[PDB]
Amino acid sequence: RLLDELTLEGVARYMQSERCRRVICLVGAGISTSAGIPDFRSPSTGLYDNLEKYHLPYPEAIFEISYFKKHPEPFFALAKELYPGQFKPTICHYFMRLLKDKGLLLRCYTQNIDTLERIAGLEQEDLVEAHGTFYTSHCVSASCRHEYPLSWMKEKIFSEVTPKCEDCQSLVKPDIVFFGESLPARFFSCMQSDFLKVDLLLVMGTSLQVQPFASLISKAPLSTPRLLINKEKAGQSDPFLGMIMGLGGGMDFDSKKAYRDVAWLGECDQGCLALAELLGWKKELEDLVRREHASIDAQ
Ligand SMILES: Nc1ncnc2c1ncn2[C@@H]1O[C@H](COP(=O)(O)OP(=O)(O)OC[C@H]2O[C@H](O)[C@H](O)[C@@H]2O)[C@@H](O)[C@H]1O
Ligand SMILES: O=c1c(O)c(-c2ccc(O)c(O)c2)oc2cc(O)cc(O)c12
Ligand SMILES: [Zn+2]
Repeated sequence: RLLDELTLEGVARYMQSERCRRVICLVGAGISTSAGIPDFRSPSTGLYDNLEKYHLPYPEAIFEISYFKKHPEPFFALAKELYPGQFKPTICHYFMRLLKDKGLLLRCYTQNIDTLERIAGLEQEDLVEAHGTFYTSHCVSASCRHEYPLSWMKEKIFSEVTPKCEDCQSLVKPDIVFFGESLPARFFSCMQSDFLKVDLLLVMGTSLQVQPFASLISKAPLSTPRLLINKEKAGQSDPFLGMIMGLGGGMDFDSKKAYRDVAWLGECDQGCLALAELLGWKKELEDLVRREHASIDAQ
């Protein structure tokens, strides 16, 4: 067993050790709340509780490939409102940038498309955008698959014109991953390689409520420590009919057999602060936030 004790202090004791060379960051929507962007499943503030005006039979419809193909207007409506684009990466995003600078970051797997991992200074090679990107767009026909650049989507969304392939006249959507779609190839190729050599899973701002991304915690070695920094406990529950996770594929924080998994409950910003400090990196993180935020105001 690699953790001297199931607390934040014993994770930072582990990170200082020789034995901790390669960290995989698994992140979700809660790393981007403190920078102004609401998540999906939080009650009342979550996007899923704020789609009434589309009179959707249920909220996940707006990001489902079959609902989309029949009623594409709801989604295109949201996508403009989705992207004001005036958002700064949080403390939590820089912490991952620090991991990069410390030679500690094997990868960050993100469920977000708000692009703040990239604006925080992680590179395309440090990053798997698990759930796609707005950067490019494609025709939804499997035989055509025509690609259109950021501008071409941008210009049809604020036209208020439902985008349509020039070649086949089918719907064109941004390369965000909808329910029913494939995840990009980079996800599997990186996965099969990355999880063979991982020493710490750091899991931030996610409810682990979708597959395949919720599988990732089960892919690390049985002895790899797994720290959650989240408002609630995520990945830990009694089985039920319709659970998302595999049998015994989840976190064990609290049971008598618990050995390697730690939950820190609270703000993603403050945990990252409290780990940095333990690790003696407080000022270094604060200074890089202060600088990088000044640097954006000015550009
Ligand atoms: N500041 C905060 N600090 C810590 N945790 C936070 C904070 N704010 C929110 N949380 C927690 O952060 C978590 C947010 O969970 P969810 O909103 O489901 O986001 P996803 O990223 O998992 O959604 C995954 C996919 O589902 C979608 O369809 C798309 O396809 C997404 O890509 C909760 O447990 C919050 O308590
Ligand atoms: O909207 C849907 C939905 O909510 C559920 C579902 C999931 C878990 C549960 O516990 C439950 O009661 C329902 O399944 C679905 C299956 C589909 O093929 C299409 C859908 O649109 C839904
Ligand atoms: Zn086409």
